[PDB]
Amino acid sequence: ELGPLKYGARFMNMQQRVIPIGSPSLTTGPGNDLQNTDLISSGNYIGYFGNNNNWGFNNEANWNFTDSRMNYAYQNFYSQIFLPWNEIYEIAKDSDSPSEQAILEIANIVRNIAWLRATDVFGPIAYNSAGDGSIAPKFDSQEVVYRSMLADLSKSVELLNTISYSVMAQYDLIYNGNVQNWVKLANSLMLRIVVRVHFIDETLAKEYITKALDPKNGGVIEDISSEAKIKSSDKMPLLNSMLASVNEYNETRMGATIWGYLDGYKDPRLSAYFTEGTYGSGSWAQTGYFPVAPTNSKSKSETSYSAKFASRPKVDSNSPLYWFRASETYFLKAEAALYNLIGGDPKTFYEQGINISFQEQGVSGVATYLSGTGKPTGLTGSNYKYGTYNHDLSIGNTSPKWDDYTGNLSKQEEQLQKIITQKYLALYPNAVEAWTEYRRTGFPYLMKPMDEAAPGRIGASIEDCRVPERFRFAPTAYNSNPNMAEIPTLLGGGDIGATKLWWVRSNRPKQPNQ
Ligand SMILES: CC(=O)N[C@@H]1[C@@H](O)[C@H](O[C@@H]2O[C@H](CO)[C@H](O)[C@H](O)[C@H]2O)[C@@H](CO)O[C@H]1O
Repeated sequence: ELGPLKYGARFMNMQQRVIPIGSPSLTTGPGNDLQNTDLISSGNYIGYFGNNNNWGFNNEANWNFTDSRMNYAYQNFYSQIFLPWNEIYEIAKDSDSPSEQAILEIANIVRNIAWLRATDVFGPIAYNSAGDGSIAPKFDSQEVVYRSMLADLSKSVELLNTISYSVMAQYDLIYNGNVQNWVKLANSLMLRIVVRVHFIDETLAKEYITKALDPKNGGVIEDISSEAKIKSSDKMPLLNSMLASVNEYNETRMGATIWGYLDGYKDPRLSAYFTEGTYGSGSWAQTGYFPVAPTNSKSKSETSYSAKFASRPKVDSNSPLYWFRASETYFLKAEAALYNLIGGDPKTFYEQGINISFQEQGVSGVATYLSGTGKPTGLTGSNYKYGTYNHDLSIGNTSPKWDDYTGNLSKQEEQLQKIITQKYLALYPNAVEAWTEYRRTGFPYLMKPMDEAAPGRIGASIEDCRVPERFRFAPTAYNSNPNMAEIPTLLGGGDIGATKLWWVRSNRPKQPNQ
């Protein structure tokens, strides 16, 4: 009835758009999309990954937000998911049927997890004008977007909580129709958004963080069984979109930044996240954990001494892509507790966050890890084999032990550092959320880019800049929408990658170079 003839397909398409993924019959299509949003862009900047190519310095990988690549990013983050969502809206906007009303609120929840990434990447977006038929939509400021999204999520939760029967289980690749689980995802996204805005607007943060956690409202994601992930299933086969860039193009490798933490912390998640690469061959062949540096400057190489044989993220056609896991919830509460948004020892949520992350990665030895005081490992000159590059990731960097401080920051500031750092490790491979959190808090410290002309390409200086502040809108886009002329005003700066977004906290910490 309703699923096969109206929403079913549009809904599955929406789910696949949040983080680029698709059917196997779509070959490398989605991988090219995941590459633009996560692998060679965001994942590259924060150092989750390393590119075995520089593309002639012609795309987002080396911070060259060209007109074509930015139009593509806009599609991947915003417009692609809008089309099917909008159709779902035009078909159910006017229905007394509480069932179709349940379908539209879930579609909205999905569309928001997506547009959250969009706003955190571009800043102002067309949130409120969404679906008003207008030829040229109106953009809202990142602040309005945030406020509206909060109110809308809150509105989805109210209606969805009154629904007690499985909704479109046949097309729900996320929770299989379980409406209670969608309520949790929504509140969990609320908790995310609220923590995001606390430094800027402490009161807005508190208004929603309460609704998000009030038990009467469904609660948040607290068990691995409630996590939101999408993967291949009988309901809809999928080909993990990371494979194209990892195995076919041989361009995505383990990043120098995350390797640095995993290594120096003696993190058992190292083995779970990446494979062991090779260097050379035969006798003098070394087999270890070799990462590729961020914003690589060297061209693609396929020799036995190249990055083609550096460590790769472990992944196969069945691997899933995560939207929101229990571990994040705990780290969010830790930051929340740390700023009096909720009660409880920031430390208890912190450690528990790590414990859950290990359970999700199937590893163990938490107590030993939490006792560690080792510092992240750096990439000095004669250790980086894929060109010349070095960066000391340990300088002024904290360790896993909650009570172990450096003295370089106030205790409150280091505890946040610890939280965001461990959250960074638990978030993997959610490249866009980690990158957003870096730009917001300044943590965890990252390995500087290798391509020194990178900062310059977006209007910034290498001295401080370790990553772009946002993507810019393709200039030609202004020609079709006379409203975009307002973008810079809504941004508070020019439409370039150097401009900071609304939620960047003041005095964002910076690693000491020494
Ligand atoms: C976008 C980017 O810079 N990366 C390219 C990949 O796109 C490319 O794969 C090709 O992509 C085109 C469409 O842009 C088409 O789908 C081709 O069939 C596909 O092979 C890849 C191939 O080696 O290299 C990347 O660096």
